[PDB]
Amino acid sequence: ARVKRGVIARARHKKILKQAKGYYGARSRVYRVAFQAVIKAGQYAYRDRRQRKRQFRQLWIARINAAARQNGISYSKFINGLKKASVEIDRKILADIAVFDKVAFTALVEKAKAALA
Amino acid sequence: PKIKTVRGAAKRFKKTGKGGFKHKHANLRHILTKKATKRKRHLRPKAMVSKGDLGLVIACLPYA
Amino acid sequence: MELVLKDAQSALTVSETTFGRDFNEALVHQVVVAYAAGARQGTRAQKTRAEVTGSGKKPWRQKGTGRARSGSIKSPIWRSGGVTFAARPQDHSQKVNKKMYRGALKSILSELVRQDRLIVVEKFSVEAPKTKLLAQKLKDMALEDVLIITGELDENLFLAARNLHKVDVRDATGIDPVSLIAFDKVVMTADAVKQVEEMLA
Amino acid sequence: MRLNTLSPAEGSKKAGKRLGRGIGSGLGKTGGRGHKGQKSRSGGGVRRGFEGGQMPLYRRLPKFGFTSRKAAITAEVRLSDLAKVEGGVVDLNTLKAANIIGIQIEFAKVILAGEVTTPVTVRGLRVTKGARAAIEAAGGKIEE
RNA sequence: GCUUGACUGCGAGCGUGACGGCGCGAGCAGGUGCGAAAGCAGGUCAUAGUGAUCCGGUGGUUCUGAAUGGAAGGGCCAUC
RNA sequence: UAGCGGCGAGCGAACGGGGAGCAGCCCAGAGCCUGAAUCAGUGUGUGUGUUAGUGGAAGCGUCUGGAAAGGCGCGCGAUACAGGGUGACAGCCCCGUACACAAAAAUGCACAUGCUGUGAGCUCGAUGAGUAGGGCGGGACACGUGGUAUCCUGUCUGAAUAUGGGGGGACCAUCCUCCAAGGCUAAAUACUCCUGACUGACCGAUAGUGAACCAGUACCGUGAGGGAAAGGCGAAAAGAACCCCGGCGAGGGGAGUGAAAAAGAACCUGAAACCGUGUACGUACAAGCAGUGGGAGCACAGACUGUGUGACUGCGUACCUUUUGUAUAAUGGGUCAGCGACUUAUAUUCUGUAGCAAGGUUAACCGAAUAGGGGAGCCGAAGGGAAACCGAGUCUUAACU
Ligand SMILES: [Mg+2]
Ligand SMILES: [Mg+2]
Ligand SMILES: [Mg+2]
Ligand SMILES: [Mg+2]
Ligand SMILES: [Mg+2]
Ligand SMILES: [Mg+2]
Ligand SMILES: [Mg+2]
Ligand SMILES: [Mg+2]
Ligand SMILES: [Mg+2]
Ligand SMILES: [Mg+2]
Ligand SMILES: [Mg+2]
Ligand SMILES: [Mg+2]
Ligand SMILES: [Mg+2]
Ligand SMILES: [Mg+2]
Ligand SMILES: [Mg+2]
Ligand SMILES: [Mg+2]
Ligand SMILES: [Mg+2]
Ligand SMILES: [Mg+2]
Ligand SMILES: [Mg+2]
Ligand SMILES: [Mg+2]
Ligand SMILES: [Mg+2]
Ligand SMILES: [Mg+2]
Ligand SMILES: [Mg+2]
Ligand SMILES: [Mg+2]
Ligand SMILES: [Mg+2]
Ligand SMILES: [Mg+2]
Ligand SMILES: [Mg+2]
Ligand SMILES: [Mg+2]
Ligand SMILES: [Mg+2]
Ligand SMILES: [Mg+2]
Ligand SMILES: [Mg+2]
Ligand SMILES: [Mg+2]
Ligand SMILES: [Mg+2]
Ligand SMILES: [Mg+2]
Ligand SMILES: [Mg+2]
Ligand SMILES: [Mg+2]
Ligand SMILES: [Mg+2]
Ligand SMILES: [Mg+2]
Ligand SMILES: [Mg+2]
Ligand SMILES: [Mg+2]
Ligand SMILES: [Mg+2]
Ligand SMILES: [Mg+2]
Ligand SMILES: [Mg+2]
Ligand SMILES: [Mg+2]
Ligand SMILES: [Mg+2]
Ligand SMILES: [Mg+2]
Ligand SMILES: [Mg+2]
Ligand SMILES: [Mg+2]
Ligand SMILES: [Mg+2]
Repeated sequence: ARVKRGVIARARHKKILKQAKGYYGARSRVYRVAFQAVIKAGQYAYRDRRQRKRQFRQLWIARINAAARQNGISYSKFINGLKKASVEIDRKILADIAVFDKVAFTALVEKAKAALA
Repeated sequence: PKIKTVRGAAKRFKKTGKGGFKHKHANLRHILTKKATKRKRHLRPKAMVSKGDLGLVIACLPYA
Repeated sequence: MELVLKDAQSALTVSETTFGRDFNEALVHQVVVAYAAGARQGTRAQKTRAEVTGSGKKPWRQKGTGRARSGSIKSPIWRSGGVTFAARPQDHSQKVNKKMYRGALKSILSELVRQDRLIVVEKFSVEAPKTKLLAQKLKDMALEDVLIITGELDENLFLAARNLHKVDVRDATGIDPVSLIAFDKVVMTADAVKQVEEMLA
Repeated sequence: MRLNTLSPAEGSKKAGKRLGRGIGSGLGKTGGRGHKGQKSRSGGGVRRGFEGGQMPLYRRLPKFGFTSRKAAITAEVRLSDLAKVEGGVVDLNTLKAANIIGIQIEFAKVILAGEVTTPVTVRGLRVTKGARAAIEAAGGKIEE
């Protein structure tokens, strides 16, 4: 029962290499290196799905701060006012509104200011 | 081939009704006059092998 | 238990234990597997690093050359070295308890009767030792893949069978569970069924 | 019921451990031997009753008794064996024929174990008190 | 002052040890000592004063005894 | 198991039982009757092998295709559908196979028979002496000198002799059993350099023999000795006439063969490392495990999404091993391809599962053979005690509350 292992071994290697397409040098050519690279990429991807959520929130906050200040109120104050006013618009949407609809954002800011004081 | 018994173990241990092993106490062989009579008396009867060394004895005596 | 016959359309009484018991699949499976194992031959052998033809001298000195440390040219991790766990000829025959074997046979027989794969007849003799005649008889009986079990040993029948690979003629003494399961239909003579009952009990 | 429809009972065949076939297997690199010791080694381990060097129990404790040769040629019979013989007389020869006692068995005792219903004549055998009473109740006879 | 409890067989039940073991123990049976008696006594105020198994030695024995009767040897108990 | 054993590690019977096979004889010796059974050689006849061989059934049409043995039709043989070939997979094309036959000659084994040697039966005897024992030293018996029986003998001794002697595990008595110091003897048992047939949950060119090949070769070594690598065009050479470039080269382009020459002998398939040519995009102000998340632009493919590239940007110090702890400046790896490590046998225990169940199961072996016989044995249904022994109890003790 001499199970020769050429076909399986090559298929396995090929799958890993294909996954490692687009990597510089032996990381896309040489299995040992490619496999190492592929595993590393997987790890990074897991990390970065989390980091992606973090990053985008950061961006939205930055944009909202810029817009609110243009309408004469800091971000923290603006958020507090909105919370007080019971406005549940999340800051992805707020950022989008700020970028594409200045009138709407201004209205929101006015609401926050009124609620605040 | 057949597993061989540890003949020393065979000499020193005998299996009981449920599958324990009785054994003769140590220390009742020589210098006795210094040993107290109560101690000697207690050592005289046979004694079951404890839980700790049961496994070792079993390994020693596969046909017991 | 009662099997109606094909040729006379007359009943034949048999034991409920033998021909009407439950199908114990696990038992039957074990017996068939055992049969297969027994049938295998098991003649092979590789060479261990002991047996591989070569000198037993150290290919190079333990230290110094910088090569990895080698001891024998016959090492299993060397090309043309021994097989690490080289095979020897071995006996794959499993034991089967007599009762277990008999029970399996009983189950198979019962299954056949239930599934209508056991056909009982009064007599299945061919006149000449001629394959053509046997084939015609089988066609007339509608049959193609079949185990013809006979009580008394018949020369014409055996010879006629010999060239039909779908057909197999056996003596009632020499039935086997794999054969019964394998053959599409099983045609037992009345004497054969009676003999089988006596054998199995 | 074809040769490709049979199957074993559930739990009959179990998976055979294969050591050293990668991480996912469970039994990975080391093969369930931990890290480098004597037990880790191929051929590794210590003989039966070895305690690092401590005088092993089978030596600590004193030898005792002797083996009786008459015990090897004695035997013990049951009332169910008094029924397992054929006839109504229980000798050594009869018991041996029955296949109850061993061939080189000079002596045998009938013990109160099981029960005897038919009347039996125990000849030239030792019989315990309970057994004797039981046999008599059955309607038997004992004689030397 | 008188004595040999520095008893023999056991021992509910505990303590302490991985185990080998080691320790405390009321009470029961037999037989004793002191006490008028109740009682106490199974060594010493307690905790060190010690060495497993094997192999032998000595004494006893209602065990065994390689055809049988013995014997040797073995076992068991005490001890070196 | 009983035993042996620094009573350690280990070694390890016998009695008795079941089988295979079963064959008993002769000389220490002379009288009788005496070529008397048996055995061996040697001629002859018969039978059956062996060493060459002979015969050996039955299929065409059509489609695809380079080619049919394949598809689809309709037939036939089969005591032959084992197997191998033939342009793809053939019971019926070829060689065979089942079955039936065959030997001038040589020879194996049977009987039958002739010749030579060989000696059967009766009565009377006789019954292996430097031997058995012993002392000393060793060795063999499961038995290590131990209480050590038995066997062998290097050394020194040394009986009795059937009115006798050996053994029965120190030794003695009784009883039982046998007759040493002289031989022969088939079968069942062991093995395979070699010959034939057949088989394989054996390998399929780094495997299987070291050796599929001109291999114990090349090569290495003074020598003993060590010891490789290396298989495949095509169905058939039909192996490329002729022309051209080139050195009357190598190599190549046509031509031709072929089903196919990106099947051209550096020949089936033809992966990966590695090296090129072409196209798209990126890249010459930019600092690090080279990815990942976000992401512009550009190119392409279709009707915006797929693909390719990735400016810029957040995060981010390989893998294994070994360690309290490794980015570690600790180990290992240049890469790829192939191979490379928890197996096997037998005992034992526990778990699952199947069978039967106070029973379960057979081993050798026999066997028209994985059937059926075979229950010799083994485990269990009773333990206690060191043992005799007792026994649902038993041991302890004079006895146990
Ligand atoms: Mg003692
Ligand atoms: Mg050497
Ligand atoms: Mg090899
Ligand atoms: Mg059988
Ligand atoms: Mg695990
Ligand atoms: Mg794990
Ligand atoms: Mg483990
Ligand atoms: Mg390691
Ligand atoms: Mg460590
Ligand atoms: Mg360890
Ligand atoms: Mg090793
Ligand atoms: Mg028996
Ligand atoms: Mg008084
Ligand atoms: Mg003191
Ligand atoms: Mg010792
Ligand atoms: Mg000694
Ligand atoms: Mg003594
Ligand atoms: Mg006696
Ligand atoms: Mg005796
Ligand atoms: Mg004695
Ligand atoms: Mg011919
Ligand atoms: Mg032909
Ligand atoms: Mg055709
Ligand atoms: Mg082809
Ligand atoms: Mg003689
Ligand atoms: Mg002598
Ligand atoms: Mg002597
Ligand atoms: Mg002698
Ligand atoms: Mg004797
Ligand atoms: Mg190849
Ligand atoms: Mg080679
Ligand atoms: Mg080669
Ligand atoms: Mg020139
Ligand atoms: Mg040319
Ligand atoms: Mg080709
Ligand atoms: Mg090629
Ligand atoms: Mg390539
Ligand atoms: Mg630039
Ligand atoms: Mg740089
Ligand atoms: Mg795109
Ligand atoms: Mg980046
Ligand atoms: Mg660690
Ligand atoms: Mg360190
Ligand atoms: Mg770190
Ligand atoms: Mg490093
Ligand atoms: Mg490493
Ligand atoms: Mg390195
Ligand atoms: Mg197991
Ligand atoms: Mg089980």
